[PDB]
Amino acid sequence: IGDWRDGREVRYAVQYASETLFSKISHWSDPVSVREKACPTLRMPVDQTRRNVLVFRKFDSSKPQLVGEITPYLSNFIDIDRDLYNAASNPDSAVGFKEFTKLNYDGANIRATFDHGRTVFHAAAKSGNDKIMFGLTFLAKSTELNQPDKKGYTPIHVAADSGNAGIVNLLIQRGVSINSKTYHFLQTPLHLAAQRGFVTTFQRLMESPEININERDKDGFTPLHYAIRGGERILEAFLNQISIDVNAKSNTGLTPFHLAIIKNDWPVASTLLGSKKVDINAVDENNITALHYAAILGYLETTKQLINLKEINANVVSSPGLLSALHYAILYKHDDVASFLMRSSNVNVNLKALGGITPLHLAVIQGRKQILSLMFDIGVNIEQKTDEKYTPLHLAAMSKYPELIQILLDQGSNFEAKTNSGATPLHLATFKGKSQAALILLNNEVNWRDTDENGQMPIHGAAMTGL
Amino acid sequence: PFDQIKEVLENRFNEIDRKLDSHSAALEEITKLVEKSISVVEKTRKQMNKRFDEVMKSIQDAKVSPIISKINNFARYFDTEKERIRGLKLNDYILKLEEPNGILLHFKESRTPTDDSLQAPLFSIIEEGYAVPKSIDDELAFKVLYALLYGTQTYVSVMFFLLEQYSFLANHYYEKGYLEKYDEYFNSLNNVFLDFKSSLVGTGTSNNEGLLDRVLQVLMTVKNSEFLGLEKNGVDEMLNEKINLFNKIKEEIEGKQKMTLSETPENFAQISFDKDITTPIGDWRDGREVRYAVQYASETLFSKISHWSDPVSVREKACPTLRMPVDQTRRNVLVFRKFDSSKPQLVGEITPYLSNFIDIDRDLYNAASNPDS
Amino acid sequence: EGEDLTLEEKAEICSELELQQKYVDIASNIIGDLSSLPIAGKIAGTIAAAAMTATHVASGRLDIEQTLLGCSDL
Repeated sequence: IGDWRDGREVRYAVQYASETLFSKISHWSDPVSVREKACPTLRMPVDQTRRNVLVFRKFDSSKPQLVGEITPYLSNFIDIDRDLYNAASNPDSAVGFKEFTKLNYDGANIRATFDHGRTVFHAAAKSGNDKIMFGLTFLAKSTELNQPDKKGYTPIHVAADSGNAGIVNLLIQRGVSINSKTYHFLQTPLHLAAQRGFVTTFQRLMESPEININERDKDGFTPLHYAIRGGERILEAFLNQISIDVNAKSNTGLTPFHLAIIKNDWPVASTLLGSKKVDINAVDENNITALHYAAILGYLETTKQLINLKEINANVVSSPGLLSALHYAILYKHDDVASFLMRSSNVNVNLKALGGITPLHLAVIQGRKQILSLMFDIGVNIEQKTDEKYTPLHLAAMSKYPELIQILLDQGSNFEAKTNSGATPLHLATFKGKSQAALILLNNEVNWRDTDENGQMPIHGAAMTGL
Repeated sequence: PFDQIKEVLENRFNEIDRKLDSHSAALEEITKLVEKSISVVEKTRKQMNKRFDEVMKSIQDAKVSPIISKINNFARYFDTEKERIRGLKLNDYILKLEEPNGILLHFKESRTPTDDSLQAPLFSIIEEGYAVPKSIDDELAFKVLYALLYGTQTYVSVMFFLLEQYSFLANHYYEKGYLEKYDEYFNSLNNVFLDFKSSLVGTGTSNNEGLLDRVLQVLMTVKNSEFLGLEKNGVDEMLNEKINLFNKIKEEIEGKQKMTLSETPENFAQISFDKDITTPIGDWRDGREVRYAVQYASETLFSKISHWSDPVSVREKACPTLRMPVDQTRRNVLVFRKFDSSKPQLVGEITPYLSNFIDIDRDLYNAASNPDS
Repeated sequence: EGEDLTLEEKAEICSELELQQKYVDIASNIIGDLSSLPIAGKIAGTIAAAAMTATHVASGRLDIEQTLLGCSDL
């Protein structure tokens, strides 16, 4: 029965149950041979210090197991416990049931707690033994069927997390707390079922009354958000039900579509769109859409998948700065997705951001040859102006890569344009502090008698730098 | 003598057999990388071996002599050990590589049994900078710079030798079926790669821990120096070749950010015994324990096996059923099974979208291999 | 003007890679502001938290001077 087998070895040890400081385990006792009898009884002398004693048991060099706690004035400590718990955890069904009933025939403690508050009900839930669960639920109270462990996992949470279905049905028929939440995570059994991808458990859970699909958690994520981990079956099971908040938002405002897009996998997004209820233009707390995430992460295949055959608005901008997703593609050196976005019919290349920022200006700043080639090929205006009216030639001069302005020289860009200050680009080129970036303009024979609003001239610009 | 030819044919045959039995796309890619990385530096180092040998006797100053002595001793130990290890048989190769206080252990921290190391002298010579040509000729400075270049190339060579040896050992022990030893060699390969990368390029080069950029800046400074230069035409060409080679090797090293796949899958969530099969069959016996492990099936890189699960006792039931959670990355997963302390066995493969995995297929294969009819 | 001016130095901290690691630190300081990142990690991988941090940092007004010297990108 259990771990008791003929020819094995038994060792015992004792410890102080201290809740503040680390204790020490005594040296293991002498070997005890195992024979026809299995369950022993230990006579414990009364402790001199009047403390509770924890008992540890080991079998022939296996991993030791805690078997009980004894009060100072308790004698004849029977080791019948920790075997009923092991019997309920037996992967086999008939053997476990026989061991359970034999140990219960001889006075086994149902209420004993092992493995951080896990009772026999938790062990039966993890193993999925339906017979012992039915026998326990036949005569039981609701206070023990809903008893959480140290981590907050009630038996229904363990049953849902292990993928078992029959025991979940048994607890549903008997009646247990369904919307119970764990500690520090506040995860319902639906969250655990969705995070792993079990369909039968989800169906059994939804068969019960008094259950909401849209239950939140610590960070505001619904089970539909957790269904992203499940590939196709659990998401379809979610979409098959009656009342689902498909566009549910978390604390930050993220939607399940946002999670599917940011994870870079299309089939889940297609399955979610199959419900014909997903709002593509859903925004975040900073007015960020799924297309913005795709542009900022370079997911070009998903970008093509979502941009075509769909009614999507590609002109949505973030509220703080009115900065579009094509600006995201331009930034962080994402040339291919930006080039694809430019050729799209429903994408505006001339869109402006806060401060009069155009995509061409950021392309010039980032020094991307391919994007500027697309700018020339498409036919976008080269003389775009900002609120402070720095020309693209000005930004090319100010950029860390001078070799841009050279190919801007042959495009007909005016080199005498001035900003709010009446200073030519050569005047501003001396102020930035770059040496080699100014030689490629000096050879063009640019005038040297221009005055700005404050009166300075190019010789003053190099005086403060040292070019 | 005929035995001299016979011994060399033994060495060549052993090398070919060693480079043939270990077949895997992982070693294919690793060997291609290491050969395209080493070829040029190995050839130039072989060409300049004799030049450094005549450099050794040209040093007379007592302050700098120990540095070149240490570098030469390490180089002699390294190439002598390579020559000794090249021609041995596969079994002898494994035994020599797998031994306490071996050549690999000395190579990891770059020391020798006769307490000779090069990394500390290499850092010390850069720290003070005797290589700068203060004098109009400063011949000893040129010799010191040449020794520094030799040491850097030898350090890169020993890096790549360690990498290829560890990869070969790991794949050999993975194909043999020893999961524990393959795991330990996997960890050693990852650790040595990380440490050598941090030693060459630095963790963001904030403190200039890397030595590649330091020697690059020293070469740039001596090139920019004009009065200190000796005006010789060949000096410019050789420093140009050194700059090109070091830039190429630095780009090659910085190209990769990892060597192997360190991601770990998730093991089974629940195990049961549903099929009615009494268990005087196969390896399933009463009183035995079974452990399971999972791995990512990768055809281009080296994966990592998950930690073995809790032991499961075998009583009256043989074939278990395992419930597998859906993979986050949607990758096929290899499953390994071990009985007690016996050698682990691969039992099958599981798809991302199928949960109930039954371990009954390998038992039939073992049943067909039973010596008893 | 003022001799005790670090405008050139301030341009260097926006271009130095070591000071770009300091720009990572302020990006790493957003973990206190938003505690929803770890749960996003278990669902959409590690890249989810990085993407949210990047969007939060880059959502505001863009500055030309900061972008010129190269500490706007990372």
